[PDB]
Amino acid sequence: SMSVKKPKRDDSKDLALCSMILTEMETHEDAWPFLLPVNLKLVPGYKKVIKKPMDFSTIREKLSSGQYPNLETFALDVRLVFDNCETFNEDDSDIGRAGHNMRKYFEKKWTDTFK
Repeated sequence: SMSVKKPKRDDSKDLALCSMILTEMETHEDAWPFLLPVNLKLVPGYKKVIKKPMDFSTIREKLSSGQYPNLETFALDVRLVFDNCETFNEDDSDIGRAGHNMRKYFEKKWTDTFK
């Protein structure tokens, strides 16, 4: 509350560390469904169904241009990528499997870097 603060957690490396995680997600062999925005002209149903499209290249541009206020807003966009994937793709599909794999990969790196 006013003039009452928990001890200050060092957040000065968070930007660099989120960048590193994102590089690791970009270079994973199962990243290919997620590297670029879904083409809304060429994928019927996407535009109407997926209210907030998100992809690694959009996260990278937001990250590089100071559009994440803190590391939690960064995590919320990464998770959005996978939540969108689960919304639109059957679990038993190459893309559906890719999303589950990448979400696992991300959640481990997140825990190990920050928790």
